[PDB]
Amino acid sequence: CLDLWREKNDRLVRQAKVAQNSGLTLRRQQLAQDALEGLRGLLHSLQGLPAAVPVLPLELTVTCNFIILRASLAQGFTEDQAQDIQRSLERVLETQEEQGLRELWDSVLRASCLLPELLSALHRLVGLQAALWLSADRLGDLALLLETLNGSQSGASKDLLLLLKTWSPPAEELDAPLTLQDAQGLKDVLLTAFAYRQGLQELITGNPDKALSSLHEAASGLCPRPVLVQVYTALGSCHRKMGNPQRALLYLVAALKEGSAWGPPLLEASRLYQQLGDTTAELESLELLVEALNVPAPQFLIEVELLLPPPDLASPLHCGTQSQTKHILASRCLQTGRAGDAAEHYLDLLALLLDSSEPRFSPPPSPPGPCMPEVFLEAAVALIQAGRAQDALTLCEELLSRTSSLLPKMSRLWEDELPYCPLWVSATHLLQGQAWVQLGAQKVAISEFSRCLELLFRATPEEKEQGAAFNCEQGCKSDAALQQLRAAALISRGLEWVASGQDTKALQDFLLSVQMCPGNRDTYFHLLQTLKRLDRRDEATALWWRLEAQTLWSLPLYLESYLSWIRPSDRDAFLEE
Amino acid sequence: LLESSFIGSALQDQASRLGVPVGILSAGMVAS
Amino acid sequence: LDHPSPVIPVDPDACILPDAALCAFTLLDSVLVTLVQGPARWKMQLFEQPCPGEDPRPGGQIGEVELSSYTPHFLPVLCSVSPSGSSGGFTLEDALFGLLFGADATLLQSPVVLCGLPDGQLCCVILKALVTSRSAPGDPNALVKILHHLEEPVIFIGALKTEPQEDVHCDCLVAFGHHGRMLAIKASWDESGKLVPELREYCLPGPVLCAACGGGGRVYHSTPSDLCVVDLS
Ligand SMILES: [Zn+2]
Repeated sequence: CLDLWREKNDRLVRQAKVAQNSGLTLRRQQLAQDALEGLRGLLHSLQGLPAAVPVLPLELTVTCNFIILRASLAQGFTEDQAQDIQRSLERVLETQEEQGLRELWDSVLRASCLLPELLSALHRLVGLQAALWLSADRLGDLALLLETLNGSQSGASKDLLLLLKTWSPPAEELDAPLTLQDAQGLKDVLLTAFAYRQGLQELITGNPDKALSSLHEAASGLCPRPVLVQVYTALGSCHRKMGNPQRALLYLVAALKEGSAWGPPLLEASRLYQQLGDTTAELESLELLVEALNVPAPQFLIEVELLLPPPDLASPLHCGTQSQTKHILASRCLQTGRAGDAAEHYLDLLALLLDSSEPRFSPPPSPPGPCMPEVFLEAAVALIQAGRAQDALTLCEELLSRTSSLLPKMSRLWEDELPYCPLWVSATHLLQGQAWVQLGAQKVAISEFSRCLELLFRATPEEKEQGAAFNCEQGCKSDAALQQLRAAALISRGLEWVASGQDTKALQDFLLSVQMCPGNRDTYFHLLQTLKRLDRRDEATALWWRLEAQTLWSLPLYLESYLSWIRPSDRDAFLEE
Repeated sequence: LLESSFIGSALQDQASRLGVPVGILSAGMVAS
Repeated sequence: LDHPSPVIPVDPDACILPDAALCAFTLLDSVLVTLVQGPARWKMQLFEQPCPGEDPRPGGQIGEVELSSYTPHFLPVLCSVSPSGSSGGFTLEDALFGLLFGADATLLQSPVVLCGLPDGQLCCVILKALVTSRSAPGDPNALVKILHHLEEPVIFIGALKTEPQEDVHCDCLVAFGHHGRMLAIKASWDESGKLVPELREYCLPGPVLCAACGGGGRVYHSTPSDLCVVDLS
């Protein structure tokens, strides 16, 4: 009957291997889950017995072949494979000689040191369970297990690399029942995977010195081209952080050549040329990347990809979609002063997002990145730096067309803090206005500045009494972002008052803005220019001494770029007079 | 150079471009 | 449906994404959404569904999340909810959509997917913000969100024409608990000169066992006793 069970195990391993080597995306996983059911049913048939010693190394071969084909298809381990390991281990214990896997392993390895000839299958089981613990971030007890396997006198070796290398596979896997993967093949995977993981952690935590060791070790041995790519990129990151640019570039070129997916490298290229200040090249690389991300197989085997973590935001391997980047290009294009280029880029962003009913979902910039309306604002602040002001008004029309419902009906205006107005509506009027100043029409400017100042002051944006929907965490609630929208609106309006020649009104809004935000300095410049025109001496000096008494946190972009836009060049020149 | 196997391949790249035997470029760069 | 005893066995020919641990799934236009079983975290996956008349394929998985708040007889449930202008689902009116989902979903005119789960948490995810990759892993905390906790499991979500005075610009949102804490929602725009949400937990009878929606605010439900109705008009 073990003849017949081994005939089945052998059969289903050959079926799974046929499926791995050959086939197409469905018929692959169809045959694979047929084989998974076969190995499930055989496991249940063998677990029906009160285990024999000669039934044990077939049952453990089947347990290993079941966990392999489970985790290769799920593309992820779980705790049911740990319980399966527990079942097999307790089954090894109840033949000859309980609590949990760690001490169960301890006792099982003492039982294997009695030398039953199934150590070929025990070491394979250790490989799979270790893979479980590695994917589950269980690195402390893994050291303890492999420490118990090898000499306990190697106890001081906490580092897994050396310990895993010493951990030998016990056989060349002599004519026993078939396996899908051998313990040495799993050892290679363990090494590269753990080395990679430690390297990434060391990179993120600010030892891109110790990174290089682990990562070169990741290269030397089993390293699939896809990992080769990401490792080198890590290397680019490390050298880039140290200061050493040319070694970094070297690895990056290699990353490019070897890779079919060279998004991640050029982001690194961008951060590199940005670290130096090679702005032109920065933009050129990003420009390529975006076209790059325009463009786009699972083995029934444990590959390394499985065991690597899907990356974080701190990683140098985090590479968004076209949309998330093209926003980066436009941001980086806008903070230099290539308003023209910037404009176009923002329009292309916005074309994608909004036209997109038919194609693939191209998505918004992600919510540690900016909210969908902060982004129509950055689009408009570019369209102003350009001087495309009749585009900068199809923007501020587009926005408040869609978002009518969301707005306050503003009948507190009639009934003359409490009712709620999200910063981006109060802005939208602020840049709807600047548009009219570039079209030169004092009236309808001083309209929109005044309406922006009503939806700052007869409304509060910090009303999370009802978290009523999805909402702007960061950009549109900062007290800094509020006092810096206010100072700005009063500036934009106080200069219209100087242009219509009502310089008392202008003085009042400028005096208010210094009361609002004493760390903008543009406010003090405009106020002091008005005072130096009319009545300098005592007033001006009183504010001089205040500036010298006085002597960026998180203001969003569209707004800093707007502040940057209006501010005059000849500002400190005025403040040392 | 002022920052191993990489650097050898870099000199190979320069040699493939300029049509000089790599030894001369290596020596000249080292001496400079 | 043409498909050239009157019994027909399926061929595994026809199987697509034998994901196998997927419990629940919807459809929007030519997008497909599944909500798949794992360990403690269930996850939303979201696939392309080929618009041309081809071999009926998945395509590549665009998106995945993990419904992190959910840590498990009763399925969970998914609803398709489009905003006005933009389908086997439920088109709301702008007032509401803007009230519930926020300016993002509003602006992008993004269709939104409402998950009722056995805990009785009642969660919505915006589909536009659900595109990810292996470099780009969908963060649930921020991407998926949580309306209203019926303390019992969910049975049926829907949406109604209140005030009727095929594409109805519906006005109201309906949940059902199992034991029958029904939960309906609307816009007020009242008393602060502001849009504010209108919340009711009713308590119908019984065990509620299933529930549909008909012409003009009339919710056709069942208890084990009888087939009963509520009007919200
Ligand atoms: Zn925002």
